[PDB]
Amino acid sequence: PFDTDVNTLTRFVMEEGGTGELTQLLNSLCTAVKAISSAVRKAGIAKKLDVLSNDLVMNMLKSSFATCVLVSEEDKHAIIVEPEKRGKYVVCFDPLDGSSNIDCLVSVGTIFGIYRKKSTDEPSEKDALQPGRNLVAAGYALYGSATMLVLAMDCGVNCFMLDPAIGEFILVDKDVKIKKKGKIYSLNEGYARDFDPAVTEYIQRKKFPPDNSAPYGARYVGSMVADVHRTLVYGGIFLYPANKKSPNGKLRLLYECNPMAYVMEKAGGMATTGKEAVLDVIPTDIHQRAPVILGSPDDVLEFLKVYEKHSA
Amino acid sequence: PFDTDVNTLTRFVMEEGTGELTQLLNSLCTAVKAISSAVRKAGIAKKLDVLSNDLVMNMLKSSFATCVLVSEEDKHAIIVEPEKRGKYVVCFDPLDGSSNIDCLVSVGTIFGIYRKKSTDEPSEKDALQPGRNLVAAGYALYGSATMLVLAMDCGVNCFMLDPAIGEFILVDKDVKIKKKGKIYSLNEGYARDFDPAVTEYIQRKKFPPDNSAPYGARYVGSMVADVHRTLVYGGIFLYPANKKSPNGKLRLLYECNPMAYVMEKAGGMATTGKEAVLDVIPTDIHQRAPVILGSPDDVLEFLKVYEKHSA
Amino acid sequence: PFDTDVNTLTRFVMEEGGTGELTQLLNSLCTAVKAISSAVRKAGIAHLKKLDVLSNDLVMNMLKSSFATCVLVSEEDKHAIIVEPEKRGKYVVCFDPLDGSSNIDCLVSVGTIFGIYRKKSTDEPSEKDALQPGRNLVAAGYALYGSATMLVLAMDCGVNCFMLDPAIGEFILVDKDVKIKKKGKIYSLNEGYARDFDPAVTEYIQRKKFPPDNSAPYGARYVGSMVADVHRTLVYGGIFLYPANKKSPNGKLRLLYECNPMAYVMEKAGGMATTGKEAVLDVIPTDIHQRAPVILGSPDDVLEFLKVYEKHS
Amino acid sequence: PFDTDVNTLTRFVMEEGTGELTQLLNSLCTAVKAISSAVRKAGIAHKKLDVLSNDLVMNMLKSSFATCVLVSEEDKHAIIVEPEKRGKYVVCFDPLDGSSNIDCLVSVGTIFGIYRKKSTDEPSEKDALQPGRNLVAAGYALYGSATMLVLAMDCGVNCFMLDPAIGEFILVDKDVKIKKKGKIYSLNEGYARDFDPAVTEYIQRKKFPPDNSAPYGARYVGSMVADVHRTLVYGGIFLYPANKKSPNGKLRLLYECNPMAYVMEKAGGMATTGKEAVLDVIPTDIHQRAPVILGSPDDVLEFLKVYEKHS
Ligand SMILES: [Cl-]
Ligand SMILES: [Cl-]
Ligand SMILES: [Zn+2]
Ligand SMILES: [Zn+2]
Ligand SMILES: [Zn+2]
Ligand SMILES: [Zn+2]
Ligand SMILES: [Zn+2]
Ligand SMILES: [Zn+2]
Repeated sequence: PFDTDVNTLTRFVMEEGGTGELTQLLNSLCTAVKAISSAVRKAGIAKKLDVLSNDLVMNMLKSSFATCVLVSEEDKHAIIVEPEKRGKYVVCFDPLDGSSNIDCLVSVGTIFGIYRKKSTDEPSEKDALQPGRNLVAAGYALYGSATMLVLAMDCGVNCFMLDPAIGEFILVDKDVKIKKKGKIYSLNEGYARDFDPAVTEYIQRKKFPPDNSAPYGARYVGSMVADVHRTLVYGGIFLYPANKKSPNGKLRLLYECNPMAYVMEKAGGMATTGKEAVLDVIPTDIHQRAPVILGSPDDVLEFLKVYEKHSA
Repeated sequence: PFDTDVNTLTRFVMEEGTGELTQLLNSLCTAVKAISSAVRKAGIAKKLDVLSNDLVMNMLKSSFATCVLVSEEDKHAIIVEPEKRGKYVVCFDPLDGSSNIDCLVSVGTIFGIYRKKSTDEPSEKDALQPGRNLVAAGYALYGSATMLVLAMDCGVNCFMLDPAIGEFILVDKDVKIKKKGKIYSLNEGYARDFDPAVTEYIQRKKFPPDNSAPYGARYVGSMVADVHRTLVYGGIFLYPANKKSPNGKLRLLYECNPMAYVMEKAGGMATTGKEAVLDVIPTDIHQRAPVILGSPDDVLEFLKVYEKHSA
Repeated sequence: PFDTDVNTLTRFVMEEGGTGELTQLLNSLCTAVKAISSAVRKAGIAHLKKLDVLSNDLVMNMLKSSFATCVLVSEEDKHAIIVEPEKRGKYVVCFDPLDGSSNIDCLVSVGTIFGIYRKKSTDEPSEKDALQPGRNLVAAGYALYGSATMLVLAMDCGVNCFMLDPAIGEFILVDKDVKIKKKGKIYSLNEGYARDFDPAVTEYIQRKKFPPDNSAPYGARYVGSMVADVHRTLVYGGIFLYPANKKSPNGKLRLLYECNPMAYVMEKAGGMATTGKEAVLDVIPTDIHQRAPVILGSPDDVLEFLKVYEKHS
Repeated sequence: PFDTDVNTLTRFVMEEGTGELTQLLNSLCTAVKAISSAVRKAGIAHKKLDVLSNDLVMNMLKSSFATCVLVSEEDKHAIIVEPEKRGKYVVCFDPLDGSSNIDCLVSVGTIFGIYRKKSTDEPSEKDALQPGRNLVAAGYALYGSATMLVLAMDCGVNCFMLDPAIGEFILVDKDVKIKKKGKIYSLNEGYARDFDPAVTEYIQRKKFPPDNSAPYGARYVGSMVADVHRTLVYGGIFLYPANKKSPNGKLRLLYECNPMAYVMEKAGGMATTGKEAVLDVIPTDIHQRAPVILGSPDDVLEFLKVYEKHS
């Protein structure tokens, strides 16, 4: 019949360990996710969604009593939590990534990164300018044909599916590991005119393998969360690289790149800018961009060997 | 057109003040949502009593907030292993009214929470505390909507389950029962076994001495439904003692005490006839207690009748 | 895993048989029921009469849009509603959109009751087409919005129960050719009105509490919402009473959209439904909102009430 | 508050005109809602999904009393409906297109094409071998971040979103028209080595425009329903063309190409094999393949101008 020992995201977080603030934080975040999932599922019947999602995530995070500094893709400055509701965590989030293409029922998502406040001073925007290497937890919610929450922590990557009947995230995939080498490459080839020669050579090798091996398949949803999730589940490589026109790439470091890089690394994958690990970049602005190449370690290493040969 | 500042049961509990009570009530809400879903699909999918009991026990142990668990479905108290233990003692009725589930009658989960008072290892004895010691108590009613009624020192608040997002939303703040109602509730089928005070009291409701209008009668046969109606519309609910059942039928720990606590926190009353239900010092985890509860003026009217048939 | 041959209310109605208008009608009605169920389940979060009005509007709009109806009688409307010629069909529908709604705030089960007739007359549709005895019913039943949502449907072939599956928004067949127990052990009425009871009611109730034959006294149940009390009577057996007295010589319940549909379900389940003088289904109405006394349920219990009733005048 | 005049798929079909088409589309919607639910819970529950979806669609269609011949992607031969349940329509369907990549939560879908039986003999597989031009109705259900049913008929294309709260398809987009020219191209560029020169040249013009205009963006989900739906909603072009290795393309004519081509044409778009309209191909086998280039009329015409210059 029905399962009596329901393995929820809450139970999982509680089992991992201090004070209990991380559980409070992730529980509040799950409330926001469920509400966003519901609004997305009814979108047609009901920039509106970006604003609503941002408000939901901000309100739920402030009310958790677990956070002090909140950085969102939708706000120019960091939001400082009032002392009454404050906690010890710094949260960087992307409330509804992929929303520009919502009308085609493409998967959209909420991306998040959690840091423990490291400084000995009052909370400020500066507390969010930490390299992704300092992440305590990071992940995303994918609003697709099912709602999934992927959570990475020091112990690894775990996937939780939203059960619509009981409104709970259930553990479905334990200690997820990416394949060593995949057979799919993912990037917007529409920008080929602006590509760096290393990118052009790398793609050419995927379509025309020198070694008689089978050409890779191509997939590009245009929604970061969907493209990263497919990379995690099936293996392969995802690229949003730098070029002469965009020397720092297009994607945002704090709430797009770093969380995805952390999930990748905790799954046994890689995430590079080409020059260094995405997680090693020390940000100087909360909205700064970063180039990103991530996925299966053998595929990223192959890209890096091509990248090196087009370097001084 | 959607609310951005969602007022959940979790937010409410957190605002009232380690954080163990919040963890406890959050785990309980998970069990409630799962029970609600199973009840809503019962025919498409007795066994529900067992499932509900297992769900509530597993969720409570996993909260890290409990040390002693007493259920209507278990002979002895369950002691939580040291790894998962916390400071609270929980008495619960996982699926009250389940014998009549097939008629789509409202069923419910009743619960009572105590902070461990003793200075020793947790035991069954920690559950033998008068209802007066309750930290929190309430019920989930699985009816036309799913409602969670929560009573604490600050009062009674009602939360409705939002099916779209699986969260309990605050719908009724600091709930107060009417001073006097116009409905009486008991199984009149047992009239042959009634104590004369009960017979006289019911006769006064049907044939008022003062020319006032006779009260209406309602009896669902599901304690949570009958108590909830009493709270919302006022009046009186009776499951009293008689010659055959000198201690009543309902169970003190996980039926009477939680309902009595909700009643008192709503400005109502809950008596055995001799004393407040909350004042009975239990000696067995499955002991019975007579119960008369509701609108204070209605219960006082019953007590005046009860006194004249005493001494 | 999952069931591949889903037995829906729609499939069931289609299998029973002409033109296909009855299926269209019951499909439209199910849409209204699902929307009412949802609104009831969220009542406190949303609402903050409202639900009576909404339910009535939903049922009216869905029925008109089915292309299966010509005359609609509702508890909520003074006169019958005549369907515009464009959307006209051959059925007459009497309904109670949200019976028990006065007590909605206590999460008591509420319900939608319905009765369907074929227009018998050779003239233009009018209110008069709804003034037909229950014996003429083609289909009748109710939706119960309780701990689960159930649709009970009676037709010439019998009574079938369908439960709403919330995951797929469809009514699934759960109970085939439902029959009430010959004799039950529960009686149901508002005993608060004892002062106004006719002696036959008083004596009957006394026999239930104080059995002459040493048998066990019956249990009492009274929800105060007709659909809940009738449904419990169907499922567990027993008797339900809303009888006539000196003050209300015609009873309290409404014949067209409360009594007749419930009486039809009862008779099709092997039970009984009487006014005391005749079968509820045999009353020829003269007004769309006329009242009728009703005693229904297990055939042995209703017969036992009638034996007491016969001894009086 | 709540909308009282609910505009459902059923109401819409009934308004367009025995009533067999309504019965057929209503049964199909039941199957779609059940597939949507199973997809939404896929991981919590468990090729299995392909089989389940196929069984659901077959059973619901047979039970509608509206069909006589059923062709599915999952069955080698056509299914002939038993005399008792027989109706006048022929249905070609793809029960769970894109299912090979289900685990990445990519949008999947059900594609369908409906024909009226034209022959005056006993029903057979041959009744399904009709050109897409003969379609009475066609469309798809997209199981994505929301569930949508896109329905094309002689009158045009209409989109219905599944309302999870009431389990009904609600009209959200009336008489849908594709943009004359889009700014997105969609194909698996991983197969570039096998491309015919006209495809290679066409793609090169999209990345390197001769006229100083902005290069097009690229999108390729790898699920036909998702890629076609994005093309309808935002405009542009979708290509699954013929090459030396696959002279007839990869996609199946009866239950993938023809339904998508009919939706495209009814939206003011185009759908070509390169030599003719997909809808004009006279099938000879139920599982035959067809090359397909579809979308915004100006974009498809621009591909055809390149195609014309080659052999
Ligand atoms: Cl591997
Ligand atoms: Cl029997
Ligand atoms: Zn973003
Ligand atoms: Zn109980
Ligand atoms: Zn009524
Ligand atoms: Zn007499
Ligand atoms: Zn396919
Ligand atoms: Zn050429």
